[PDB]
Amino acid sequence: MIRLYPEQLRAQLNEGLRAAYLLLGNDPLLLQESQDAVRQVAAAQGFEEHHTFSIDPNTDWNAIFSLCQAMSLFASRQTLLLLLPENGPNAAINEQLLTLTGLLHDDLLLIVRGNKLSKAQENAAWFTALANRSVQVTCQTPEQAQLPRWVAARAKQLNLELDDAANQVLCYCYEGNLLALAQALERLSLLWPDGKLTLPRVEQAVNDAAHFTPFHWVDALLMGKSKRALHILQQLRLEGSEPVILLRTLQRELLLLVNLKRQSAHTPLRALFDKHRVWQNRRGMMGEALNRLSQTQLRQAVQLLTRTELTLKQDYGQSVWAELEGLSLLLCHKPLADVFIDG
Amino acid sequence: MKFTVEREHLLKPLQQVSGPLGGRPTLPILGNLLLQVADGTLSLTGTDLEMEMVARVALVQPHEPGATTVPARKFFDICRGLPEGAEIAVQLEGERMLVRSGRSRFSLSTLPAADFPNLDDWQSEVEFTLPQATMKRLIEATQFSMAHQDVRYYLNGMLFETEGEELRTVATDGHRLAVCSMPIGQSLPSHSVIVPRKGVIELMRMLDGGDNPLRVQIGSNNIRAHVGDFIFTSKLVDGRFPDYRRVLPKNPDKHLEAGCDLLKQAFARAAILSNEKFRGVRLYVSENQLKITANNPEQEEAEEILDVTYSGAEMEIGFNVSYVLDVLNALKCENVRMMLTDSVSSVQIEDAASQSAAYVVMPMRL
Amino acid sequence: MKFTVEREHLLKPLQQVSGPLGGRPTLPILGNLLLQVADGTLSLTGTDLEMEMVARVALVQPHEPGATTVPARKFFDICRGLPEGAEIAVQLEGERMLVRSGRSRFSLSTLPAADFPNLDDWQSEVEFTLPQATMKRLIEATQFSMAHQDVRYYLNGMLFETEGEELRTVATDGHRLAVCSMPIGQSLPSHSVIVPRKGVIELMRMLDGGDNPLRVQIGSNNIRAHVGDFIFTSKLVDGRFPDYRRVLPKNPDKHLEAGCDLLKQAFARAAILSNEKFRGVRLYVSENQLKITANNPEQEEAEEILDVTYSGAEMEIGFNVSYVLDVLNALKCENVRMMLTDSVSSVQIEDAASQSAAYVVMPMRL
Amino acid sequence: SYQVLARKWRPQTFADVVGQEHVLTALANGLSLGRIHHAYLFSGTRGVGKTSIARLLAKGLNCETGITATPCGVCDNCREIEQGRFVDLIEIDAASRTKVEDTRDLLDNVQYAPARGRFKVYLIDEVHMLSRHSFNALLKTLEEPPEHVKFLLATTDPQKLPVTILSRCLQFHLKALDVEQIRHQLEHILNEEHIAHEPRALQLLARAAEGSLRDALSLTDQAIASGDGQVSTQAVSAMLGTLDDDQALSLVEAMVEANGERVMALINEAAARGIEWEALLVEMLGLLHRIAMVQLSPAALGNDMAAIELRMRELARTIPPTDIQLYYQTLLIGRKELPYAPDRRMGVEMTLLRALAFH
Amino acid sequence: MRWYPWLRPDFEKLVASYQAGRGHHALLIQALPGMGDDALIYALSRYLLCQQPQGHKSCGHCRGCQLMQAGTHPDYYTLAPEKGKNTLGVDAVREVTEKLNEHARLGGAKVVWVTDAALLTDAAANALLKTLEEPPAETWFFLATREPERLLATLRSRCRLHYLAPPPEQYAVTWLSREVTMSQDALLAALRLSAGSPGAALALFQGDNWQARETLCQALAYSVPSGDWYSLLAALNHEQAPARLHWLATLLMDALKRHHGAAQVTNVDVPGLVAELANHLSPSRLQAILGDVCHIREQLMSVTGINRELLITDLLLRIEHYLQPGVVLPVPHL
Repeated sequence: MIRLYPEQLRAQLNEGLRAAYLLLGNDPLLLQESQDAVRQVAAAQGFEEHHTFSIDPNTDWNAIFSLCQAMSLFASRQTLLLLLPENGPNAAINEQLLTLTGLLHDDLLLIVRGNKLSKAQENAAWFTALANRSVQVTCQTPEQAQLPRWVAARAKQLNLELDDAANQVLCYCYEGNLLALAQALERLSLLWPDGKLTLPRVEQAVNDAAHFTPFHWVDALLMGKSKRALHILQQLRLEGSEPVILLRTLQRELLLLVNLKRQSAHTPLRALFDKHRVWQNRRGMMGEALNRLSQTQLRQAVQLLTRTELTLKQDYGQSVWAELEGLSLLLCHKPLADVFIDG
Repeated sequence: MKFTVEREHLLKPLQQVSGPLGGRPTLPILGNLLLQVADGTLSLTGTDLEMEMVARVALVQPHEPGATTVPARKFFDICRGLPEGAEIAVQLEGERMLVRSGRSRFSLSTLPAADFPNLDDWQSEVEFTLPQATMKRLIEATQFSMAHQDVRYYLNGMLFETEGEELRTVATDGHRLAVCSMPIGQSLPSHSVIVPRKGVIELMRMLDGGDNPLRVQIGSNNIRAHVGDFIFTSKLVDGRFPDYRRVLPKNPDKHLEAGCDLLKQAFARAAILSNEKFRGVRLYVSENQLKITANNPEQEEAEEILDVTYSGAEMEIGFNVSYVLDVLNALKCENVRMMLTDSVSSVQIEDAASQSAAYVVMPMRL
Repeated sequence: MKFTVEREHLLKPLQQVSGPLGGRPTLPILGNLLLQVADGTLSLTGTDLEMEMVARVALVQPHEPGATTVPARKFFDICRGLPEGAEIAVQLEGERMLVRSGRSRFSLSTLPAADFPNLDDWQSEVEFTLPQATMKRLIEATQFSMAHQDVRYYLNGMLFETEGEELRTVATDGHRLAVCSMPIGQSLPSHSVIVPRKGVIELMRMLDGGDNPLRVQIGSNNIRAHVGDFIFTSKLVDGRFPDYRRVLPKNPDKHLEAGCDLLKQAFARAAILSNEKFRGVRLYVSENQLKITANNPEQEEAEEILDVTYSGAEMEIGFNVSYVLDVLNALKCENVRMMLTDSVSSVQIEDAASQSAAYVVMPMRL
Repeated sequence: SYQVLARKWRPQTFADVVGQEHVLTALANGLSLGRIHHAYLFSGTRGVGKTSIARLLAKGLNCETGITATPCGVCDNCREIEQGRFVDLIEIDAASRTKVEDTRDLLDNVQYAPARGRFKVYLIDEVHMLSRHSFNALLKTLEEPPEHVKFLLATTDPQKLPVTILSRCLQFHLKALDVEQIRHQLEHILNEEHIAHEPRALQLLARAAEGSLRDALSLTDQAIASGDGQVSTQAVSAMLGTLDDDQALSLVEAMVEANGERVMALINEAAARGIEWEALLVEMLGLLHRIAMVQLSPAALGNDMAAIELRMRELARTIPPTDIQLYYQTLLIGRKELPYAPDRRMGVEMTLLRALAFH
Repeated sequence: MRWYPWLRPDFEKLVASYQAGRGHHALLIQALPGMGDDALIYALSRYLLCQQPQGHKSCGHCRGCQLMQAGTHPDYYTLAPEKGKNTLGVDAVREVTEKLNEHARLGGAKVVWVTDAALLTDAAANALLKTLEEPPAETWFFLATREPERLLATLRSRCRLHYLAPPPEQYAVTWLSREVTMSQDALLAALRLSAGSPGAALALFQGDNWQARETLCQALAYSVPSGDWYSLLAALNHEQAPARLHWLATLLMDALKRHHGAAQVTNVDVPGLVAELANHLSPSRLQAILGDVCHIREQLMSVTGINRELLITDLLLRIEHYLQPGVVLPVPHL
């Protein structure tokens, strides 16, 4: 099935009545955007009878009219938003999905927003007979990389200048968060009279409806900035953050650091920062930390990380907040080395 | 507050007024009947705020003006449960209402009324006195499509259209519509008003008989009735929802008159082990015959053959059979004339004495 | 298979027997009744895995080896929907038991008679017959004192034991028992015949004056009851039926000859502003009169003054009026003398007029 | 199906139940006097006599000889008590029930006063199960219930049972039952039973009954079931997986020998028969304890490792106190940690390994 | 599982016993339900419900048997766990139980057998105490566990235990071997690794578990010298991690055995590897390590939200930490 990118949704929308315009993707900004465009043009297209009706994981189904000549008290085509289960339509669903494919879907102009389906669903007969009439709109988000581009086009959504200096700083700090970034650009535009972004201006007031990712801290740590990383966490507190997340993300990078530290101490930095991942900008911070972080001193650190993780997670000890202070310096070993009793 | 009534006198109001207040609807006080000895009267009032039913009872029998309010049930049942005629000496005696039977005393809980809201009397834009029967003629043979509830707005009350001398009702749910109109000859500035369903009911409850010529005053706001001591006011959604004009068979051509009931029976038999999914019975209807393929997904079919005075092309037209008995029967009509379309459109079930009375259902195939 | 039946003939059998049908967590073919028109009778089994109502139809209508079990109702529905008298012929063919009676025909499904799980019915010893007349009282009077969720015995059950030539039964809730006594019967052995809750109902049904008199082979095993065109047979739950002589008040003896009715009325009234939970009316029967003082905790109070020829000082006992009325009413007897032991203790109530229906409930609180 | 003895061994009088005199007496005593609480709390192990003291009491309240220290055998009420049906008495397993719901209903019926009983007596057992709400709901009537109504609480544990509840019961804590108290009672019992008892087995069971007379009794039924008649040692030693062998010390030694293999290969086969590890463990531990004790006093022990006393001695003295403590310690922790191992067999190996690593 | 031959003699006694009402109606079969207990159980019900007819038969004939075969025997129950759960809830229980207070409902005794009583719930169990203890008429109850350990004590107070170990290893291997090809060492290594239970032994050779066993085995032999354990993350990182965690343990343990001089291993599916462990690692740390393998195996199962991986990794590094000097080397305790 045709994959469409939301920005190109008009291609299939417009050209013809796509049955199931399946905005599977996940950037909510993208999903939202792919939804309303079908609808808008759908509602305009005599499907004003527009209802939303999820499809539970539950068998669900209700309005399965898809032609029956029942109406003439209120004739028209209607349109039916399906919000999908987690992974998509399951059995019953799939079934009654495969039924619709079978019929004019008359009055049931399919708009299936959701996420990526599961494979078997996509091989499941319903998701087989939609094809060629439906539209899959990949509503998936930019890499760090494509993110500025997008961001930059997106500026002009707001038409304001934005500043690409700022874009980046948005692309990093809102690396991957289109929606909030979109709203980000909104709050501040309002806030001023001018509402013209540019980097200086976006410093003075920063959208308190858009996050300052773990990265700031952890990256600060990459560097070895064992104080910097710490400060970002003072903030990550006042901010209320769930510790899980921090751990999660930290875990993500550090395990990446281990493995890359195994292979890196003999492989040029940062290439691997993107041969894997490690943002562009981090790549430097990251090529460093492999050199800084010698895999051994690195071992005890993991043992404390794990420790805290468990403290949380099995134990629900909420002192993981203090355990980290150790670790910062246990791991970094300071920007230098300075590895000490675990905690 | 104090009155004495007879159980029975009281009894009409004992229902009318009490009935939709039992539920203690809305506010408690609302769910209480207002007892009002005010004067020689004893009005009962059970407001809900959704309709309202007042019953009046004239009372010369001992009473002291005052008022009270008691739950709709507490009181009603005692009075009812009383033997008949019973001189139900009711007394607000402070805060217990001493309900005195004759050797069985009861003490209800009573607040003196001092609140208990009451609805818009408004000069009703169109007012008229129904000959009643029309009211049921219509009422009955048009409330089969009225939804109860209906996100299609206000189908949950009826579409009281006033148009000229005719009063038309429409109910629809979207697949089936009924119009019955009749004439009143009361030159009713047209409008359409959706009167609460609950209303319709109470109305129908106070449709009353004895050709109680039901005085109506539709406003748009309020609508008020007068059937005996039972004055019922509703607020109104005004509005309208579609009428049959459009629903209308694209083939009027096909006809099908047949006896409502032979037919009904046929339907009734037809609807057996018929479609569980949509009550889809695809009638292949000869010019004389009517043959209903009613399958059901349990691989059981029912087949009924029976004459019709059928005309126009015999074609399989599906229907929600369910619909069709509803009206057949509600429709006071012998032969029901169908005027079928082929099944794209509805078929015109009409009353014979459709005083404009179109009863239309769309096809529903199995 | 091509067995004809007499529609009508079958018409009542169909109902008697479908009433005891399924009602188990597993109830597939329990929903289908089997028929074989032996040619003579037919089977018209409605099993429950607990009781059965086999009807037959006397009919001579042909049959060919068509052992089938078709949905009880579908089949039924058809028979009635078809003219009666109508010689309801069927083709059993490919588990598709069609029915044709005129221009109506249907294709039902069939579940084979082969997996039909049935029940005990065996020639059950003893033979002893009670007229449905009293048998009725007997059943009425006792059947309501069922109580259910038994992990301990049969409350909802009921035992059958001829104590003497009498028969005495009992069902109880543990909070009221009902023992009616049917002088008639035989001395002929009683057997663990503890019929359920359900059965007793259909039986009760199989009496009314109507049917034949009710005749029983009281077997421990099963019993074999004879009423209507049925044959109603339980496997019986076999286990004791709790005591029933002790439960009689301690010296039920003050005779509270009242009229069961009046009382039943008064009682009905009193409960209202009686305790609203348990319906535990408290009584202070004024001698020769009566008096009752009820209060619903929740304010209110009800009071009556009635008469009971009651000597011996105020009975001052309250019991669950909820139980009581039930027996008044299952008490067809209208002079009911109560034999109480005046004091918050059990009161036996019996018909004053016979002793059949003797009934005991217990006081409420202490 | 087929009958048990445990129940059938339940009291009629205080004797049938071994121990808890504090309670027996506490009971005999309560009963006789007006020291009848409508709140009792029998807290003892499952049919240690949490349920037994209840039975005696019951018969005694609904002794139709009033309230009586002993329940005056027969009384109708008394003898039916331990038989089905008995209106006064209504008994309850709050086990199956957990719901509060179950708890609500219960409170309602106390009203209906028997048409012939003399204390509507209520017996709840296994109350722990019930939910919190179920618990708290009881406080109301533990305080002032309607008359006749009682609240014989028997609990295994009054622990899943609030302070306020205990606060509001006579808690006759039934303490536990000595192996011997048990052995004896059993010894007495089994012998009454036709089938030749079996001392070995009696003991095998006595210790094995786990301080609860009920099980004790249970065991037995069961031993017969699978010994298809007759209590015999072997069927019970085996039935019990019990090693009447000195393998405990054998291995201890082979650990000490630094002997790896012998220690280990032996366990593995034991595991094919799945042989009980614990039994084996407790023993080793004990020896060690004693030996050290034998060091302390090769007499001031109240040791029962006499058959090997000399062995004990021998050990005790030759091995410094210290090390004895230490052996004892190692394996104690390993036992602790034995189960943790995903073959059971595995956990014990570890224990010993660590010992064997200690030497 | 299936009925195996080694379920029969158990049955007979029990039915015998049952028939003699010496055999208590209760029953507990230690043996894995994986080593056959279920069929054994049900074989019993087969008879038991049909009232126990014939001396001892599984019952092929019988209305009880066949209606129980149809299952429509009401007497009959299978009384599995509850499916809104997956454990055998109280409610499930409450029902079948109370249906037995209505006697037999189509004759023959009832048999109400728990599939794997190992699987019961507590409200269920608590519920069942009184019913397993107290005998309702014609009830022969039949319970199944992996091991007896699958049940609570108070229950077992009343369980008429009919032990049932695993059948012997040899047979358990021959039995195991029939059905999985790969050397008896893998059968056994696995079987042994199964605490010798077949039923348990069998599962190993399925999947890529025993191939992954091997897999794992390989990476590790690299890991061990190299002090890169980290290589092993995956070999063991699995839905059967604990199992793979298990594969591994039995070798570590084999290396400590070599550390107590002991030829004996439980994974006779390679002794080289075993040697090297002991070899590159002091037992202290072998021993320390062995602890933890399970411990993770536990944790992978216990810690809510636990990164399977995270945990599989930490461990490798840390091992790797130990191989390393100075890095203090535990021994397990306190």
